[PDB]
Amino acid sequence: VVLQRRDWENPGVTQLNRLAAHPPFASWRNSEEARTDRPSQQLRSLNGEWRFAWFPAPEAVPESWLECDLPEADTVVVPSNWQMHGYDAPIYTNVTYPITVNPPFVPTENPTGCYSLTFNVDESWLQEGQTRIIFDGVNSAFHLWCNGRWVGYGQDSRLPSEFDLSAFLRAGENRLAVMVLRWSDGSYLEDQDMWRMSGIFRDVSLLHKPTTQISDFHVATRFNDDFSRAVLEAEVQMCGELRDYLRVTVSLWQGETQVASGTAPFGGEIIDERGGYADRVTLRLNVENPKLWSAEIPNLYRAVVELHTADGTLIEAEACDVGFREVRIENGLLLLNGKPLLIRGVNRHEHHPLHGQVMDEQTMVQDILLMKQNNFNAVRCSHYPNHPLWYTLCDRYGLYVVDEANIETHGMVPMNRLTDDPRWLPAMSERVTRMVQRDRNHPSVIIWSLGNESGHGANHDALYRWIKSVDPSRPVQYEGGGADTTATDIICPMYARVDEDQPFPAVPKWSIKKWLSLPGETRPLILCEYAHAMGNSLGGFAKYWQAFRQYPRLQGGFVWDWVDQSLIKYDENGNPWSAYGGDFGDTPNDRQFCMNGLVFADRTPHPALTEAKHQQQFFQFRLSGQTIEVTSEYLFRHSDNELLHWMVALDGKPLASGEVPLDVAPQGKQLIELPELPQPESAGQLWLTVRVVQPNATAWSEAGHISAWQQWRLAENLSVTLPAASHAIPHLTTSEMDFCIELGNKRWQFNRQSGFLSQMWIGDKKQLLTPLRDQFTRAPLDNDIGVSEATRIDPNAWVERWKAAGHYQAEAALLQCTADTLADAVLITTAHAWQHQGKTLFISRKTYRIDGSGQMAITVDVEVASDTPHPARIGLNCQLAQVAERVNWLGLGPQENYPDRLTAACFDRWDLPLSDMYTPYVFPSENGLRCGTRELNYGPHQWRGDFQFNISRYSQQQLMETSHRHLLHAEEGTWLNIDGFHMGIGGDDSWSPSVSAEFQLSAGRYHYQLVWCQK
Amino acid sequence: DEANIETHGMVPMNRLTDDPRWLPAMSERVTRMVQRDRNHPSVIIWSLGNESGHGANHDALYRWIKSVDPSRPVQYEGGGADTTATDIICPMYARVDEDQPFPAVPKWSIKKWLSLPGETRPLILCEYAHAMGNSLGGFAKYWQAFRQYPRLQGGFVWDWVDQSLIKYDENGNPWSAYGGDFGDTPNDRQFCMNGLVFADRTPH
Amino acid sequence: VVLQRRDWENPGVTQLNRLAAHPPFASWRNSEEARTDRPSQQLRSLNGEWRFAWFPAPEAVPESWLECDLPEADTVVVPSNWQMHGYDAPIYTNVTYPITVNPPFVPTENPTGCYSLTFNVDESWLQEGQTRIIFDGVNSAFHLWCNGRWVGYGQDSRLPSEFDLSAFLRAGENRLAVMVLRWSDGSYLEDQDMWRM
Ligand SMILES: [Cl-]
Ligand SMILES: [K+]
Ligand SMILES: [K+]
Ligand SMILES: [K+]
Ligand SMILES: [K+]
Ligand SMILES: [K+]
Ligand SMILES: [K+]
Ligand SMILES: [Mg+2]
Ligand SMILES: [Mg+2]
Ligand SMILES: [Mg+2]
Ligand SMILES: [Mg+2]
Ligand SMILES: [Mg+2]
Ligand SMILES: [Mg+2]
Repeated sequence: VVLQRRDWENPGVTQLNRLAAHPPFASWRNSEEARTDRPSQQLRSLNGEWRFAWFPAPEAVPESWLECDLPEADTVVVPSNWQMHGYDAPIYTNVTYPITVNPPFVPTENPTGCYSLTFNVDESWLQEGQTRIIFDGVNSAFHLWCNGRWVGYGQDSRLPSEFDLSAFLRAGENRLAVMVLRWSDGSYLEDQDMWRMSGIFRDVSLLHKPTTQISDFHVATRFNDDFSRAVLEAEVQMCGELRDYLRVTVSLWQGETQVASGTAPFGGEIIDERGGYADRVTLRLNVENPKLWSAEIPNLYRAVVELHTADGTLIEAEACDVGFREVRIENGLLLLNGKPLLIRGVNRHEHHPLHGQVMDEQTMVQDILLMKQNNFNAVRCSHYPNHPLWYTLCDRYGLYVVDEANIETHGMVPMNRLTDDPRWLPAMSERVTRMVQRDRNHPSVIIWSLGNESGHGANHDALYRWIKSVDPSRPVQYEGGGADTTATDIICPMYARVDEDQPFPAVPKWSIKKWLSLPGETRPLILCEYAHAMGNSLGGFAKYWQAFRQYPRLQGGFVWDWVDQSLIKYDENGNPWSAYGGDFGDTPNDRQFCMNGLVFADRTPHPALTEAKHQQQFFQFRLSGQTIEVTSEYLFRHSDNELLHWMVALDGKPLASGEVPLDVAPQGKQLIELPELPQPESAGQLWLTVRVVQPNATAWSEAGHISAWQQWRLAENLSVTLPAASHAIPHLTTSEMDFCIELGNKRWQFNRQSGFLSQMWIGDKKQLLTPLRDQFTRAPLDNDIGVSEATRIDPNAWVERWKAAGHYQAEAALLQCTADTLADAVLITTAHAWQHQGKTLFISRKTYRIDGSGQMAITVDVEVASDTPHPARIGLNCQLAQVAERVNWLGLGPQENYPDRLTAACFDRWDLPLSDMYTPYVFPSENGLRCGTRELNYGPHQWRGDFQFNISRYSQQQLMETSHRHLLHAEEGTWLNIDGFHMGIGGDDSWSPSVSAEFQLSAGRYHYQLVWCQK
Repeated sequence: DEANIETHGMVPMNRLTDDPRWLPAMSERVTRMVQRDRNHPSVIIWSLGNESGHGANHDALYRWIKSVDPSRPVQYEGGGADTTATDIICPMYARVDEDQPFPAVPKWSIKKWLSLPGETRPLILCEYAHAMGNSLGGFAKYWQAFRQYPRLQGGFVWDWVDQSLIKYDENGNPWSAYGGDFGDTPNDRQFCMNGLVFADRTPH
Repeated sequence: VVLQRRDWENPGVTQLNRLAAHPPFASWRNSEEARTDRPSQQLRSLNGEWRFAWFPAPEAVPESWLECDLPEADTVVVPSNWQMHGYDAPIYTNVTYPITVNPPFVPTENPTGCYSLTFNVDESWLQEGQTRIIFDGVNSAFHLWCNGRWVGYGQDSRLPSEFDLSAFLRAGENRLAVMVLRWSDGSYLEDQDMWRM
């Protein structure tokens, strides 16, 4: 195929023959079909089966393919990414570009995808008007031929490219040929942290427009002071045959009712010495008491834009959903319809584990329902314009959207090398301008972003001002170059912590509370990414929410991120498993850093999602005596689909419950006085739990959906009653190697060489597979590892600290092991030191008291050397011989919870299948802990105390050593870890230590006590 | 120093300079000028071009210069001489006392312009005192105003030298030619001669 | 390729292979010569007598001209405007464009000036280093070849266009061929009230 210009190594050429960008069109020829948003016969889909062949470089593509199908081509579904069909490998790299950095050049081995399609065009399309093709997404650059003749070229993988095929087509059969380059100079602007894939991965369509046509239209809504009056202003532009008989009518609908309409001839106001736009008209519609759009109530109208002759011939109609809202920053606050937003946001990449970067309605709807069900109200398009249906769905279901240009140059050194270079201004400008031209009529878009992780360059300042000039209705933000540059209206840092400064040179991440008040600073602050949800994470999430609610100008943030970018691979038996970076032979790669989601790739929640739901609740509660005070954090809606359920229980035993309807105005308060409550005689803690339930189904939730909950301790009655004095006394038998204790059907054996309980018998069945021993380590979480790797150690990461200090290799030295026979008990006393290369890391001193009731009371007192890194946990471990079906505990749950991630968990009696006590993180680590537990039951065993625990078929060793969840194998029996104390998990980011001081185990001396009995 | 961007014959004048598809070509006319000339001390003000209306590409490039070179004001007269793309009110042929209240792009009396509600910028006419043929009537009225009003900081006469070209008659004797004299059509006749000096630098 | 791409009807292509703009350089290799602003031997003028032929459109330019002087060409002084040499007429229009307003297209009859020059360079420039050619003003757009091989393209009639000739240069005689178009999409941005040359 002929291509001497190498237009994919020239950032001056970002397209050839491509049509202007514009808002979504369908060229309806009937205005009622436009009003109803039904299908248009003038907008056809070319999605389906295409022909595809892969080549290693464009020089390998035979010229014959322009004219004739290649016999060796395959039939494949489009849209698709060709990596997902196995033609070459997807690459997971974060910052480092997947190609040598040598702009504007790309590798001579440049995988080329040759797609083609033979398709029908009806004669009627070619007798009049214009037939164009639209490719919504081609990654990363392509040439297009039609019936063998060259049509044009496009770059920018994330916006539509449209070409006029009117002169190329013939009636009946026609053949497209599209040569898609994996790498192009556009790849320098597409360095987002995601799989690197390629292909025609969004829809392909054919659109017929009349020769005289609507070529653009912009809808604005402006308001009076109290939002009770609006003016809708619609600017409409035409192309084609301009004549005095032409008119535009813009009509505005609420369902089937026309609320406003206006008609005018073309010819705009004079704007300069040469006149005005004879090819434009602005219609202004007064609207009284408009239903306003928000994420809380996504009220929409329909605007139909009719291009017609004055005497009544509709030429064509276009249309959009309109949401009446004003976005403005005033006095340092981002306001929506005059009220300060609190962004419960998440970053969402477009990712599917089977289809790659191809999006479908079902997946998009599943994501929106789950986001709203988990109290999200906002989404950031990290880091590129999305599939066009996403914005429709956010308009209609109600999410606030940050729409972001496809510009990311993270791997440059320094990061602004291209964005400060005027020679890259043309390519950057295309990415910003064509986004705003496409998406500017969607009410869900409330903020424009200039891209991501591209430093701060003068090209950003130029484009910031372009957007401010062309669209004054939306703020512009951009985080690069320190998050508070002259190119952003919103201070929008990524992974700035709540209280802790990180004073990096040039681009510090201040504490968010401190950033707001730096000398001269007045802007609102909304984190563009925070709470990095990689593996077992969201430690500290509640600290952000408390700050957002206290400080007006901290208006929230977008969690990083929604869904793990794991991909499905198949093992030898054909069984699927979740793969991450490096699993396709891609190298260099960034391993499991692609998985940072609140949800798994198949949209199953990680435990962190419930922590996000709870902290993002829209009702806040306080309890004073009898009175629950409920505060609404809705800005616009009354609580018109909300009941409060309350229950009081004594150590999990239900005592009383009731419901009360919630009737609270936006930002309002309601006092609910509880009935006179049970004052039970029995020992234990009374706990009050309240839940807000939506009785009625909505567009986004089922009837009975729980949107908020909270718990309080009520009265506590400490037990003072003495145990019934049993008359059995346990007996001790001694040998040099063991202390053996027997009581009735029960036996305990303590090894005198090791100083541990090595076996227990019930009836006469052995209960232990491995002895009960102290444990001070955990299988490291992604946040404990950060960026450290065997070939590039980061000595600052927690895991490396622990390793270097010898925590994982420390051996118990026995100091003391004694046995005493008491009045009614046998007492075993032990002391051990853990040492590593001459340094004593930990000392554990214990007593075990076995009484005539058969209970074993274990007291543990641990010293931890102040100069050793603080340990992951302070607990006991053993491998139980029993595998039992259920696990029943009185403590926080039901889901996994850790000390800095336990706000969403509630104290009650929980009972789950053993498998639900393991969280299948794709990269295995410590998991499944539940905290605050006072009683745990498993098979015949009960342990009581005040501890954290996990319980599963996998040892901490196996979790630590195994790279992927599908490679885990159930061990014999059940591994129980019972911790007096467990370190926080962290997650403010996943590349530097992030566990806050108050969740580190720094106390030096620790005490805990357990009773183990047979229930 | 003024970028090589003039789109005067478009209707309206900003048709290209408001069009994002023309931002790349316009951008190189501004950015490559600043990269060439930014070290000359004589350059004290950058201009974005001439008679190209006021479009969003102007505001983008105004901001680009303000970012890369804060040492020099940026001016541009298009779109009414006091737009968001200019640090200096810089009209052409605004009169001293007489308003010319054209729709959208009025040329106020320069004395009155300075004090319009909210206005604070200095005013320097980018063109005034059109010296076509027997002209410069009224020149003293400008200078008296410039001396009296601190913020009237002067202007640039239009213009230095007549754009006449030499032709030769039957005898080979030279004569000064203007528009239309080369068979060029349409042409604007003697409007190319607006100088304070004739083409050979003799003074008018 | 050059005729086929019609780069002078595309405001997306304002240059090909053009070097970055920068402040005036002379590559002085002695600091006292630079202090005193005296001539640099690494900066040579190519002003003076060139070969020139005029064509009514770029379609009319024969391919032989890339390789060989056209016998019908004249010897003319450069810099110059070819209207001042009498090859076609200068046009005086104020506001109305001198071409039909149909952006980004220009007339098919587009006067084309074919300039060429034979030159040689110092031996040491064939040995090492970067030799560029600088056109301080070409109105309105042009393609450049050296020794028959295409180098690049430029627009903007009023700033320098620079191209790297290092890989094009040969021992002995070398030849520049510069095809200058009167009209280009750059003309849409050059509607100043002045003679159009
Ligand atoms: Cl229809
Ligand atoms: K706040
Ligand atoms: K990542
Ligand atoms: K809790
Ligand atoms: K692991
Ligand atoms: K003055
Ligand atoms: K004139
Ligand atoms: Mg390119
Ligand atoms: Mg009607
Ligand atoms: Mg990045
Ligand atoms: Mg709580
Ligand atoms: Mg061009
Ligand atoms: Mg003019």
